[PDB]
Amino acid sequence: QVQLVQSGAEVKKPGASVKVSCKASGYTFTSYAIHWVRQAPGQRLEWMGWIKAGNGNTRYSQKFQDRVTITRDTSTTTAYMELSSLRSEDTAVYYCALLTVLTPDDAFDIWGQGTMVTVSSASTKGPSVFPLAPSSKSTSGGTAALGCLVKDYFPEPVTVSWNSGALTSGVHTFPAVLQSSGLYSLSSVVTVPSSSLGTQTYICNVNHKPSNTKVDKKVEPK
Amino acid sequence: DIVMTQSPDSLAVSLGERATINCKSSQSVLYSSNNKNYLAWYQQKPGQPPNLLIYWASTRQSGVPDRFSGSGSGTDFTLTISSLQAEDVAVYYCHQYYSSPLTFGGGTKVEIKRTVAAPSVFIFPPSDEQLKSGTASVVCLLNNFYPREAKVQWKVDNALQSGNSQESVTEQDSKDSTYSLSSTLTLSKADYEKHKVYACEVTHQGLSSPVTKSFNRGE
Amino acid sequence: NVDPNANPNVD
Repeated sequence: QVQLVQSGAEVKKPGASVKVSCKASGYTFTSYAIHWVRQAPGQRLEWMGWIKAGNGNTRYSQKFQDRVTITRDTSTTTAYMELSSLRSEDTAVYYCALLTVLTPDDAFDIWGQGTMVTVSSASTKGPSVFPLAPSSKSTSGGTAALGCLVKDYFPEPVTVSWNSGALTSGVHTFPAVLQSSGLYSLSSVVTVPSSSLGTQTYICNVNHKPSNTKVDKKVEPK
Repeated sequence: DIVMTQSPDSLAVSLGERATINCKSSQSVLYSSNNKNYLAWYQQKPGQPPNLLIYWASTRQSGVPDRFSGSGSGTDFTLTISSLQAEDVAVYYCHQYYSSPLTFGGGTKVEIKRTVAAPSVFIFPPSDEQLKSGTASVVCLLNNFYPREAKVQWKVDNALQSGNSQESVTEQDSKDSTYSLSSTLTLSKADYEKHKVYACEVTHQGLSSPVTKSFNRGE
Repeated sequence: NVDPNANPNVD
């Protein structure tokens, strides 16, 4: 029950500002300092700053002093990070974390799930979702493959779940590819018993927050 | 800034074998007053946030398996996984909290070497729905293979295709240590309707000859 | 010379 829940992925134009939230829960909020760390794609973790959730004092990295502001709302047990004058280079995953609460008895370290922020001039586009239906050409040796093709969206990320999260085993959601059009595309697939295609129901749940798009697609045989 | 440098950037070792990761810091992170190294090790499994493994250079976080251990002092530190398990697929980062700003190493990606496994191959014709939109995507799925190297060629009516397909490979699976791969051939509807036979041909170390899955458009 | 305010969560 101790956890940090961050706000959802966002897209912004260069020069704009973004504000990410970190809802804390399960411990006494004012006791510990909340840090903000960013992870640029294919790169290391970059510390941005921390705020003491009690007295609200802050410390920022010199790399980000100019244009980061870290605040906290004691009544809602929430911490916020605002990055302004955004540039395309600021495209990254932003994490809030209780980094290394080190005491004699315990060590306590908790991270939020991350918030992907894309800074781009390109237009936002929600995906088209198509079934990858099981048939004789995707069934072999008692196993059937099926999936959903999530085509032509921008920016990342799309999240894919199956059966509202009840189906996770055997699921492969592939890394997106960049199409020549500048839009992304991916597939999510799952292998299941071919014998149970007649009795089981498979629904891919696709969510693209930047375009506020949500699609549930039932994937049926043939 | 205390710069953190990890070595190697990547390593592959077999299941059950020892994996060692190195980290060097610009300055010493050993505090003379309490003789403690202000250094931690984090694990980041695919798609998940970092997870604390070691702190004070050599103290295991509660719940971390005993096979993870940390050693070193001053500027030189090591993370050792004594017997690598499938679930240890991750990027590992060293971290210093001796001075501001806090800094992290560049990360080391750990791959598991398991037994050779040939891919299962599946193919999906375009959906009737996508054909209405005017495009045809043909998806070839290569499931649960190891090692990662695999070659996929497309043939339309036995003619080798070039320049109309894209591939994507998964991260290594945390349970069976395999990869999967998708190759998608994209045509216009009008181009799709010019040909009958669509085929995906797969080459992999675990196969003695190529495996082909194919379908006739309209069946 | 440790900086105690690098991470106030470290005792």
